[PDB]
Amino acid sequence: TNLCPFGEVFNATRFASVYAWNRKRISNCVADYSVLYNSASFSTFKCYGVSPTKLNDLCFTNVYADSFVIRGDEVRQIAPGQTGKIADYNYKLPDDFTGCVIAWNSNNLDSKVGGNYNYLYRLFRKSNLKPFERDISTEIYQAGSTPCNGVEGFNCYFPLQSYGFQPTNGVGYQPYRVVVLSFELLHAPATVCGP
Amino acid sequence: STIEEQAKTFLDKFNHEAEDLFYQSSLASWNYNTNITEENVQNMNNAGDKWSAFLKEQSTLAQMYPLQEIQNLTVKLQLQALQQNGSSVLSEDKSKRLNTILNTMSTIYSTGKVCNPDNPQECLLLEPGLNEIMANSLDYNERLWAWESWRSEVGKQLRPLYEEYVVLKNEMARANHYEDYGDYWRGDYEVNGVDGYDYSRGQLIEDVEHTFEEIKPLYEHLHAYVRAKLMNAYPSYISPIGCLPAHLLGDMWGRFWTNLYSLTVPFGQKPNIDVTDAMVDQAWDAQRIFKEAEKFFVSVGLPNMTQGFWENSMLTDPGNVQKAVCHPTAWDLGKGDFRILMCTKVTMDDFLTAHHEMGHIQYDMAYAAQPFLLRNGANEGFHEAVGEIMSLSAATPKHLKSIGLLSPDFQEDNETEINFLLKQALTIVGTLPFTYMLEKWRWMVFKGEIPKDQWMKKWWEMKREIVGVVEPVPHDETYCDPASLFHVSNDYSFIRYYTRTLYQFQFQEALCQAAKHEGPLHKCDISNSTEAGQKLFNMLRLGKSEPWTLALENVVGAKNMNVRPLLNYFEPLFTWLKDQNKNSFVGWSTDWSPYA
Ligand SMILES: *[C@@H]1O[C@H](CO)[C@@H](O)[C@H](O)[C@H]1NC(C)=O
Ligand SMILES: *[C@@H]1O[C@H](CO)[C@@H](O)[C@H](O)[C@H]1NC(C)=O
Ligand SMILES: *[C@@H]1O[C@H](CO)[C@@H](O)[C@H](O)[C@H]1NC(C)=O
Ligand SMILES: *[C@@H]1O[C@H](CO)[C@@H](O)[C@H](O)[C@H]1NC(C)=O
Ligand SMILES: [Zn+2]
Repeated sequence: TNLCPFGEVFNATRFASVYAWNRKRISNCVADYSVLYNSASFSTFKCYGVSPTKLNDLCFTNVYADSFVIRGDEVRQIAPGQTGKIADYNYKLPDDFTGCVIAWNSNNLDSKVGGNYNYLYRLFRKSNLKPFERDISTEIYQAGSTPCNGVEGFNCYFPLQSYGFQPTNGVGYQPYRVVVLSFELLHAPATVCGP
Repeated sequence: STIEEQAKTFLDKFNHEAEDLFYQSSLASWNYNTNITEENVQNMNNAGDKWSAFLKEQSTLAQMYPLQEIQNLTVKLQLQALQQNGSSVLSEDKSKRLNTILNTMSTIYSTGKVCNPDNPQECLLLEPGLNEIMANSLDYNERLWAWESWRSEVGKQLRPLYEEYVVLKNEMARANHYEDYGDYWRGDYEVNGVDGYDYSRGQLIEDVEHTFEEIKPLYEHLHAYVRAKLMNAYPSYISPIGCLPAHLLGDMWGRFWTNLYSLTVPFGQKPNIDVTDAMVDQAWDAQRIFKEAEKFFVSVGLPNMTQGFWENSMLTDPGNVQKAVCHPTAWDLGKGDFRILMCTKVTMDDFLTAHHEMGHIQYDMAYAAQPFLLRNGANEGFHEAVGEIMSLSAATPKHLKSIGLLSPDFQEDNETEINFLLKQALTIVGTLPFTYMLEKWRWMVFKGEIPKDQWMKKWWEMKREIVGVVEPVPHDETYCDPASLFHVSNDYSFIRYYTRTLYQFQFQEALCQAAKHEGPLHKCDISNSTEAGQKLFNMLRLGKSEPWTLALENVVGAKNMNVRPLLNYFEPLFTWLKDQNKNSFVGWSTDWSPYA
């Protein structure tokens, strides 16, 4: 009866920026998935391939918990086959994704009067992200043809932009904490079952 | 990467940077406007100065992408809007000179005082002192004293400044490759490179003049009826064929004829619909007023107000020691933050203003998904036209009867219809010759068609000929009477009030047809018509992204300003006016003056 450490993912003091999204590999424990899907604290809880409805009746080899913060209007980008700044440059789910996306409004925690600038996202990139890729680079983005020399200027932009989370923003602009659960299945052990 | 791809990436950075910098400045401005302190005036200035500085720098960077190498029009619109030099095409010295002139003219207007003869300490400002005289007094000499003193002591200070202001504005405009500063102002209507929807800066002059010829008959008969009524009140001061004395028009300039209603009302025994007493009888408060206004927009298919609107707006006077600027305003702060600031009283006037201001909010919400720089009305007259049609519907007896403020035992008789339409015409129609006349004189001054030594001569020539108004005292070229109006001394274009007036009746007519209204246009109420709401939303969500000719066609099916809906709205009054004036002189001689 080793219980899967979901509290350290969902109840963390600070979440990661989406460009530097956090991954927690969950192993050798018992996950009571139902408690989450039947707790009614989340605004988003959509599963792909698996079914939220009592499929805590399956065994997986490894379960990954990815967590980060974005604005509410961008939660729609955490899904297979989506486009946008988040899906293309920060966090990309595959077309055949098997797992769940969980999100809730965190305006009470991640907003601050005057603005909370702790959370960043990648605004520019030379190409789109492969599924489950992570780019934490800080290279100045070359938009023109003259080299940037590692500083911003004309056609030379710092690639990361900050959300300014203020408590008075609209819901579409308010911060949302997101947890993405991946369910992996290799021809191996199967260590996370969880009745 | 091509030059267009560079501009797309540059605008990408700008939109994200501007969104937060504009939000901070709007937040600081909001905190001052709802809580007046010295700490707040500085924070408002600091956040505003950063936002202005950010704009100045981004305009310079945008000028490094020549519009000539961009094809995508929505990119060219935003790049051009940000590129505009403004005063920053002049040398720093001429800009600084011009900004000093603008600030002095503004300070003279807002601190200009007039003292009564024989008490040099009993002095009045324009607001509220002189405005109270010009809106309420019936005494010929008191009104004359306020009218002349304002122009003789404050207007004369503005004369040399306004001369220099014209020279520097024209240099600024010609360096931006306009003919003059008036041509620059007409640029707000310019559309290029959209086949079938284009519109030139000079075409605005022709369309304003063409539609104004069609207004002349209704105005002439409104002028003749008003003059006859005033001649009964003031028989020794008013000629039956002459112009109306300028100081007898209900405010400091005769911009609106609203306050002539009491002396001109056709049927002075039928009272106004005044629903304020029923609002107090039912213990309405400000939240009820704004809840009813929200219901109205929801009834035609528009979204309700956001949760932040109810939490963050200021819908009542904070009262107490905490002070606030109480002029009603709709705030689009960005980032999904929409607010109304209003010191609402429980009155029918404030009930209508709330529908007006919430109309602005609906417009703001509808184009929020547009890029930052296209988040505005299709042109300078669209936003205000959208706000006005909301109070048109909300004020009808039909609408006030469905929300339980007007008794079911009140039915419309034609005498109250004429009273209402005459009150409307005093404000709406009365201002159209005033507005056209003022802008025309400014356009001719900027064009160079009026020499300096004939500014006032031509100003009162055009007042007599176009407006039918005559100065009660002769004014030489030491006066600057046009600058005695806020908009002229404070450097605001004025034709927007003309175009907006025509747009609003085009909107109302189109929406009321979509709502299948039967009967005279002025009795229409678009409530419960999702067809009307959809037709309006199709324009609202465009913002500035499409030509205003196309945005207008979305609502009304036509590509241009059209005066026929305005005439249709006032037709019951026009017919009654023409019968009233059967045995009066219609028109005016320009040579009569009260100083003989
Ligand atoms: C987070 O904390 C709350 C309250 O202590 C608890 O109900 C919830 O289950 C926790 N989250 C997880 C994933 O255990
Ligand atoms: C008014 O402003 C002061 C600072 O100038 C602030 O401390 C105070 O809390 C404000 N009061 C309200 C009611 O907003
Ligand atoms: C212009 O660019 C925007 C984004 O860069 C694109 O969505 C739009 O379709 C383009 N329009 C045309 C006519 O190319
Ligand atoms: C607005 O309407 C939506 C339904 O479309 C509802 O969920 C929401 O609670 C409403 N909010 C307000 C403030 O009326
Ligand atoms: Zn308005």
